Amino acid sequence: REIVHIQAGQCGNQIGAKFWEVISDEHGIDPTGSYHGDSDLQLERINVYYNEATGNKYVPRAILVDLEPGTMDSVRSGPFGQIFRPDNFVFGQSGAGNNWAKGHYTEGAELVDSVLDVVRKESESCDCLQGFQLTHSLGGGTGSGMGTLLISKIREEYPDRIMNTFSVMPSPKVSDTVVEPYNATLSVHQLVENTDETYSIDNEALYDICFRTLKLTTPTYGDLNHLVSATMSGVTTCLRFPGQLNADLRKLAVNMVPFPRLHFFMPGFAPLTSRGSQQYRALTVPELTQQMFDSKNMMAACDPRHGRYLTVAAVFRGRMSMKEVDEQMLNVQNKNSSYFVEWIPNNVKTAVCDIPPRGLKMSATFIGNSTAIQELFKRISEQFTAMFRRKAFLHWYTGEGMDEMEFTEAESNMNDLVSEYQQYQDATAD
Amino acid sequence: EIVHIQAGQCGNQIGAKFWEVISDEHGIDPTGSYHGDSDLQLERINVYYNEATGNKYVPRAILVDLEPGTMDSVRSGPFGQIFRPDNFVFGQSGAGNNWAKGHYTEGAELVDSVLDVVRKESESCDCLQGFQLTHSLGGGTGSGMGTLLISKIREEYPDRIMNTFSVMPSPKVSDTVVEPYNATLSVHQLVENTDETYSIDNEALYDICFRTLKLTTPTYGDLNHLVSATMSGVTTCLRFPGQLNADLRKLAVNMVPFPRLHFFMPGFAPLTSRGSQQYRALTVPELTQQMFDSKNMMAACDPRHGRYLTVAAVFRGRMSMKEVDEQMLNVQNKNSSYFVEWIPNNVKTAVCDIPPRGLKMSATFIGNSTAIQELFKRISEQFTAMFRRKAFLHWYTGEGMDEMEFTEAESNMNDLVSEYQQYQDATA
Amino acid sequence: IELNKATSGQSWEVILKPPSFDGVPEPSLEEIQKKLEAAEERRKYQEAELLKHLAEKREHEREVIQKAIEENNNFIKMAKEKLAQKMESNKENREAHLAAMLERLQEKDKHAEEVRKNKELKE
Amino acid sequence: RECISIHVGQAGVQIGNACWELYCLEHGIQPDGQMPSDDSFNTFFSETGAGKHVPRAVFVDLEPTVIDEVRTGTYRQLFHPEQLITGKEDAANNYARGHYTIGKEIIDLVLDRIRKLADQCTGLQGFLVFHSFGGGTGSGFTSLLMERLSVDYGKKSKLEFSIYPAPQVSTAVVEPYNSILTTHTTLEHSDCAFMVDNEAIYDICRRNLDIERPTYTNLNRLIGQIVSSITASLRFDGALNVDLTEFQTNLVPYPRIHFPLATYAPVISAEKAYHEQLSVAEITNACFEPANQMVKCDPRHGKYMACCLLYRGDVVPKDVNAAIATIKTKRTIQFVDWCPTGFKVGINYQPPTVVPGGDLAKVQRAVCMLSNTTAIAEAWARLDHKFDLMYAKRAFVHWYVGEGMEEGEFSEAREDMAALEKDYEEVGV
Amino acid sequence: MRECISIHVGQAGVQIGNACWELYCLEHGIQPDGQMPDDSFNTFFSETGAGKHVPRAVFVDLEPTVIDEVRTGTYRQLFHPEQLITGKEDAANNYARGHYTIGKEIIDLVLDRIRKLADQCTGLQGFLVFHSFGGGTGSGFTSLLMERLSVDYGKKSKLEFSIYPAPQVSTAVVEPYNSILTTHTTLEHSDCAFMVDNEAIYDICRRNLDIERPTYTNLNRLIGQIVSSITASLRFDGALNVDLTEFQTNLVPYPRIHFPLATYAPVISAEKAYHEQLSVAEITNACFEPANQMVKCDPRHGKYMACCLLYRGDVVPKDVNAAIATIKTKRTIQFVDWCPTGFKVGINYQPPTVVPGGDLAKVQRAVCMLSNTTAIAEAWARLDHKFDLMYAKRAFVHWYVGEGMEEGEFSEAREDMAALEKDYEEVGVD
Ligand SMILES: CC[C@H](C)[C@@H]([C@@H](CC(=O)N1CCC[C@H]1[C@H](OC)[C@@H](C)C(=O)N[C@@H](Cc1ccccc1)C(=O)O)OC)N(C)C(=O)[C@@H](NC(=O)C(C)(C)N)C(C)C
Ligand SMILES: Nc1nc2c(ncn2[C@@H]2O[C@H](COP(=O)(O)OP(=O)(O)OP(=O)(O)O)[C@@H](O)[C@H]2O)c(=O)[nH]1
Ligand SMILES: Nc1nc2c(ncn2[C@@H]2O[C@H](COP(=O)(O)OP(=O)(O)OP(=O)(O)O)[C@@H](O)[C@H]2O)c(=O)[nH]1
Ligand SMILES: COc1cc2c(c(OC)c1OC)-c1ccc(OC)c(=O)cc1[C@@H](NC(C)=O)CC2
Ligand SMILES: Nc1nc2c(ncn2[C@@H]2O[C@H](COP(=O)(O)OP(=O)(O)O)[C@@H](O)[C@H]2O)c(=O)[nH]1
Ligand SMILES: Nc1nc2c(ncn2[C@@H]2O[C@H](COP(=O)(O)OP(=O)(O)O)[C@@H](O)[C@H]2O)c(=O)[nH]1
Ligand SMILES: [Mg+2]
Ligand SMILES: [Mg+2]
Repeated sequence: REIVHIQAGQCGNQIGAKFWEVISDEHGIDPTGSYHGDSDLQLERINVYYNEATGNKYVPRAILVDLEPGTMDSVRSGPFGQIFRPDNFVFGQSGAGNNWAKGHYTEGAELVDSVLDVVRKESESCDCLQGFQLTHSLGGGTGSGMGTLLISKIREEYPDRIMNTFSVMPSPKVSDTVVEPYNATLSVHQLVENTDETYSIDNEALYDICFRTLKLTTPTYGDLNHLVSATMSGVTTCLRFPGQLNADLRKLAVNMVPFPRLHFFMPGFAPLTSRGSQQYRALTVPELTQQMFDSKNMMAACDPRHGRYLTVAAVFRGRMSMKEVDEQMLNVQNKNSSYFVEWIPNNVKTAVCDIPPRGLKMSATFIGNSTAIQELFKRISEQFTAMFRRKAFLHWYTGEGMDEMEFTEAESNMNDLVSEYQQYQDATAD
Repeated sequence: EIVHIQAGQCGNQIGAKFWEVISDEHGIDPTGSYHGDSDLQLERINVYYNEATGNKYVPRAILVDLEPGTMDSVRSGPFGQIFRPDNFVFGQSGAGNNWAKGHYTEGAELVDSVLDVVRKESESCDCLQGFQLTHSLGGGTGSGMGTLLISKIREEYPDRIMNTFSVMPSPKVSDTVVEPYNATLSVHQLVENTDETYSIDNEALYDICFRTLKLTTPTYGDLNHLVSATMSGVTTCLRFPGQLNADLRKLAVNMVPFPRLHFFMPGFAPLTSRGSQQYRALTVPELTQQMFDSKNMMAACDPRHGRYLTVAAVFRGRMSMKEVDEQMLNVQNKNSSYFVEWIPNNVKTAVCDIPPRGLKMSATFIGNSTAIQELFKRISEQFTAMFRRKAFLHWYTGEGMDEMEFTEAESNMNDLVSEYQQYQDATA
Repeated sequence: IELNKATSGQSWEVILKPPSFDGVPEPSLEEIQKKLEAAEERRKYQEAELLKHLAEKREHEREVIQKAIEENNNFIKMAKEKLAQKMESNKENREAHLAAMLERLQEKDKHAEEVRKNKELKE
Repeated sequence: RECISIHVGQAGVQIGNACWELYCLEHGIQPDGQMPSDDSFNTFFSETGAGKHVPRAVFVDLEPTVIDEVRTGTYRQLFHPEQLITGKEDAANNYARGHYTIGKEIIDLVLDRIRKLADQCTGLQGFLVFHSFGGGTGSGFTSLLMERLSVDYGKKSKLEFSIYPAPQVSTAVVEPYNSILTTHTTLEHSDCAFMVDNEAIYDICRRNLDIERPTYTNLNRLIGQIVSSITASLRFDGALNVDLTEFQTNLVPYPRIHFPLATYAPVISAEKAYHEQLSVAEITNACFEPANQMVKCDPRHGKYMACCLLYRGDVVPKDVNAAIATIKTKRTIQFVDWCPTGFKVGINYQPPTVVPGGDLAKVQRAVCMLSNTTAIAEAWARLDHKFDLMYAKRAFVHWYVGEGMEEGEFSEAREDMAALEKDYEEVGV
Repeated sequence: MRECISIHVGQAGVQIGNACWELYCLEHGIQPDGQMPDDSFNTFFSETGAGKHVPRAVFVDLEPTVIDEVRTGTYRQLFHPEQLITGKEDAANNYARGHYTIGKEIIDLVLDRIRKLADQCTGLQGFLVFHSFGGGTGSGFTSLLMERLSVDYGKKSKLEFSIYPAPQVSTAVVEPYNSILTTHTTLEHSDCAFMVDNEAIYDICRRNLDIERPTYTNLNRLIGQIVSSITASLRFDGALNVDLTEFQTNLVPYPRIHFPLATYAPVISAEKAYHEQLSVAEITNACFEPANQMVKCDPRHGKYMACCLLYRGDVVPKDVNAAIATIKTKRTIQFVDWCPTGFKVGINYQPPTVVPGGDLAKVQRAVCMLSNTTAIAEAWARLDHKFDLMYAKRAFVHWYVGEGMEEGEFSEAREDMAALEKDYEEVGVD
């Protein structure tokens, strides 16, 4: 019935702010927090992401967390920044300094109980809370560390509820903080254990989209954060908008996750656009169905053609021929059956929304459990094991109290998931 | 005096058919009062009817059904008003074509209630002859609960003669699969609990309507009509005075030569269609040869297959005894092989110069031929089909019954099948 | 020849050929009261055996309608005694999961306190 | 001097309706009992304070209907309410039911009416029993009645009037069973028995009276008319057969062979062209032809041992012996070695009465004929085989043993019926 | 007298109930308030002091939205608030939840309304359970209720109307589990189960109603025609025939062997006009077209143990027997050497009442043929294979086991089916 969002660190609060900018217009809510839209389907399931207030005002069910008042201030002193309840801004002055230990163990731990004071208040005023939504930076410190600390600490207090995350995997292409594969792997070790599902927003794919496709020479965060939110309104479309289903986080989890460690989804929206560009010609259902299953469209830098889809959930928006949709989806699977597991009967499920997004007559979201997600993890271990070999930068972690073996404990927990993803990839029915 | 119990869907319909057929011959108008042409009717009228002092004639009929469907039909029926409102004993848990439900559980709940009626109804009788039961052998109330009272009554009045009119289940008529299971179980009881039993077969009944009356779509009304005829036709020696001067025990004494071999083969002449078309009188020889031919027997057996132990023949309608007698002695001279030689003068003729309603003649028959073991072979085989693979048995065993009851009841019938054989092959 | 004479009658033997052979030849109340009294025993015995055999069947029903009653009350035992186990076995299993996973967590909440300790140690 | 007539079950009861009908004709008694203007008629009629001559008769039936037809009849004013005995239900064609079952129930009571009948007697000769043979009641109770009358009224006569069964009449399948069991039980208790074959009465009503389908009444009309001829010698003042003990002597030489054959002439109808009435010379040749015989058994091939020619009315002794001599002239009539060849003739001067509103024609001269012939075993031989057939394969037996009887009683009776069939071989040499 | 408590369990179970109950209101001219202007219909409806005819039904669901659509619906008045039961959180397409975790919290209250309806039954016949084969509520809760009622009401008749899953008509990867799971737990508690293959209802709407993309109503309405055609015999008393439970005696040869196959005819759209009408000899032959069956199977290949024809409208014995004659010649209709070659007929007086403003047109003569053929077992194996496929790799199982289920419940349940497969194998032996 209800969802509690949280955002951690720089990226967390940056990608999270944008999600709240997109879904407010998608619901006819103004920067003031008041409703002024036409259709009443915009209010049918509004309870999900919004708290009803006085003066018939809506306020997002979101907590703003960071060990730095930076992004925190730019957001608050920004566009839709007025919309959020100022009390929920749980902002410390430490600064995890791109350190997992600083956020999860040391400086972050000091804050966490203050954050939890707020999550408890938001969960209380819920007819039925279904679960939590986390938007965070996987290479950082508050995002990566404190964010997973917060997970473990929430998963403790509410084991019965869904734990869904939007984790942004770092790329040496986008960020040159050398320690990222340490904070990356350290966070993976935590996700595989305390989240129902995870959307892998890989910063590598994100960049290549803006660079090679969108032809933006010097992509700004704005150009990447736009692709993130476009995917996020997409994946959340059925949770937010009424229709065919019903439309629960647990119903998805149950159907989309066959094995519990493997809940990392490879998102991948079609049609790819440049931040704030006017759309000329829209695409047809074949153009959509086709483009949406392209590696060139995945938000994680993995080739679905190198793997096998355990599950797929494709979400189409706008007004289109479903018989044409069913014609196309069954063309795709029935021609490329080799990429889908024989031992999961009917692994591809398609949902359609008549409400398309801003400036798009038609869009089409992709959520798949392709074993090819191993490529993302593989990468990370090769980056980590390169540094951990020469035991590089380690004193940044140890000096925070952190143990040497905690790294090797995470390195191999990470190394297991890859063999585990491979195991099911090679696995056959016969 | 006779007490007439009518059990089940079939038994109540069959019984009501006779209970209007006789009233026509006895002048008892649909409301209950005498109006007849002569007092030869009223002479032997205390046999079936009673007085509401006076006069209003009430039948000595007891109505029984585990469901109220069939009871409300009779109640509404043309001659419905004629019955005593305190003689309809009916439940709500409709037996549902289950001997076990009718015989045990459900019917056993209502048994005692019905016996109170017979107890009371036997009080008005100066000296009762016995009881008469009309019932079906395929269903629940009639097949099961019927056999139940038959035992209960045999206990309450041990010396009182047990008479039944039993329609036999056929694979042609009625689609209830269980039927051989109800029949076998009820034959078992009738073999030990009745003094005489009239074996009427729906196989034989459907075929008379079809092959003979030419009736292309035989309805129950057409089937039941042939039965009602044989019912009043065999009860002419009771209902109608003359040189006979006969009773239920006298009939049984002279008919049943060995206890268990008491199953009767009813017959008729002429085979008239329901309604259509009256007219065209029948000659004396015409009336005898018809009646004695397998194409005129309500029991589905060939008499030329067995051997007649004892025979009855009530000729109704205006005729001359020299004509009648001559043709009977003509028959025993011809069919010498099919009549038991070691039972001297075993073929009894009864006459009555009163024809039944409409037709101006009649010739009801009651053979006691060993051929009837073909009627029992039919059932026993139909049973053994389902039983060897124990199919639909759960329906029964779920009512508290054991597999052993079926084992025994079948075995007890095979003993009767074999017993009938002992005399079919018997030579003095 | 003559035999006798009367008012409204007369009689007279009339011989024809006399015999060739001169010479000619070559109930108790108690026993009826006993033989009758005996016949009634016989009649009253086989009719008493009938009564016995009928009263035997009267128990067969009293036994049959019982099987049906017992069969159902044991069915309702069997079913209720299944739910009792199933719901409890599940309550056992499910709660034993939630508590094992809160210990994994409890322990991985301790790892944190000893790190905040290993940091203080170094200082 | 007196005579009590007992009627057991339907046959004898119905036949005894015709008896006391003819008696009240020949005696001029009204169906009320009162009669206006030799005294021997009183051997059968006990006068009351109202001067009404109540018959010395006792009617018994195990079922109502039949005796109730008298209590309805013109002659209901004749008998007292006590003398007509009617139980609840008949023996249902069963000997064993009649005897041990319903017999026990009614015995004492029946003998009580007999006692009360015999209390008013100045020298009661015996009893004249009327019954069937194969009947439920006319076998079961009759043999039981003889059994206790022989004890209670010992050394006192019994004149059995029995109706032998025939398929030509209303017949029942068990009949030969009842017929043998009864004969064996009545055997030592009967002093003299008059067997009457129903088939013989049948054709006599057909060939002479011209009734192809004769009513029980029509058949009885003759039976009673031949019966009145046997009893004319008793109710009137005739010399021959004055006492019951005369038949027992005159006819019964060997005690066991006590079944005299009966013959009657003339066999005459009223609805036929009137002519010259029969004379003594005619009726003698008529009495010697079995076309008038009461039991169908050829005497021409059967040794005799007794004879009585009982004439009635306008008959004279010269013409009697004028006919007697002429019959020994042509016919040689075979007699046993131990017996004298001859007849004890007798004319009762009183006239032969016929029924007003009946078939029978008024004849001035008539003649009965009581004759003991070994040929009467040709009637038992018939019944013995029918009994032998059924019992051999044991058909119907279960009905009798269910009534309290034993299987022994069946064999017992036939073993003795064989003894009797041999006593006719031992005598008929 | 002859009372009948109908029970509707979640989404499929409830929605189907609304097509059923709307029809009955038409069949016996009942208005959506309960009033109306042969009282044998009172076996399903209960007349009140006001004369309002309230159904002998219970609408049960673990989430509110479905039952809410009845409380707000056209016939909001038609039922008691008590007889429309709703949990807050659904079973999340999971049996284990519906049966235990979630269902436990309602079960007790649910049985109370059943008992508070059982009182007004002067002489009850038994129950009519309508459910989904693959829903969390549809499967889990149904077996818990089937289990509980068999304690509560002992050996009373429980007659299921189970919706077999088809991929075309929604579905969810886990469904074969929820399918096999319930089948097992309910097998003892069922008296007679009327299987409905969602594909066969789809395939008909496609072929005969001509609908390219059927709405749930399009199918539910078609299904409700088949269901009323079954329960016609009970809501009416026709001299002509109409005699159910008696069919059940021939249909069910053994206790486990309780699944009859339905074959409704004629399914004709409101677009013919010229074709009208069809003789009895046409519709009798229609019943033997695999294309017309409720469950997709081949009884032209498999043996028979029953055949019962449920005629209605304009049916007169003469031709029924001529129709019956022609088929008994055709050597496809092959029975077992223990089961007679008889056809249990039953003609109704009332004509097939059609839904005003519907898809199907008014017919003179409607038929439905219940039959106990070994070709039904195909439905089991079809589902048992899909089960075995995911179950081998133990795919999705964790969600079940996480709710309290033993790994063995899944093995036990499969063996029972394999036994049932062997039971249909054994019976079809001569
Ligand atoms: C490919 C790597 C980056 C994506 C990118 C970008 C950083 C960025 O977007 N940054 C660095 C903080 C500010 C932000 C950007 O300025 C351009 C503002 C307008 C923005 O996107 N604002 C966001 C909000 C925001 C989000 C996240 C962080 C800060 C601000 C908005 O309004 O949408 O340009 C500097 N580039 C090319 C770089 O940072 C540089 N190259 C690199 O990254 C190397 C050398 C490979 N490490 C230089 C070539 C400049
Ligand atoms: N001649 C003659 N024979 C009769 C008469 N009534 C019956 N019979 C014969 O009697 C035999 C049967 O015996 P019934 O005396 O009639 O029977 P029952 O059982 O003694 O008498 P119920 O008490 O009426 O049952 C048959 O041979 C009949 O033909 C009659 O009036 N005259
Ligand atoms: N025939 C038919 N099938 C339906 C309908 N609604 C759902 N289904 C089927 O039901 C199955 C899914 O189960 P549901 O009954 O919808 O789920 P539930 O758990 O019972 O209900 P909720 O959890 O409350 O949503 C699928 O196989 C669907 O095809 C309907 O109206 N008609
Ligand atoms: C109450 O109805 C009847 C009762 C009886 C008989 C009978 O058939 C004529 C009846 O009519 C059906 C009867 C039957 C069979 C006999 O032998 C087979 C017999 O010897 C004798 C008879 C009957 N006796 C006569 C003289 O017909 C007595 C019993
Ligand atoms: N997609 C995206 N990546 C970002 C953004 N801001 C920072 N990052 C990424 O976040 C990671 C560093 O984490 P950061 O959010 O700065 O740290 P924190 O303040 O300790 O949570 C790097 O991998 C950056 O590429 C943003 O707005 N969008
Ligand atoms: N002749 C005839 N047979 C009938 C009638 N009704 C049903 N039957 C037969 O009765 C048998 C089934 O018993 P039934 O009377 O219906 O059941 P009950 O109500 O439980 O006694 C079958 O063999 C049917 O053929 C009827 O009125 N007449
Ligand atoms: Mg008698
Ligand atoms: Mg569900």
